[PDB]
Amino acid sequence: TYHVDANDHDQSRKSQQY
Repeated sequence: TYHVDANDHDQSRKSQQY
């Protein structure tokens, strides 16, 4: 399963996908 980390990189670490 591929997650897309576009805005989550420095403020938080929890990848997801709508």
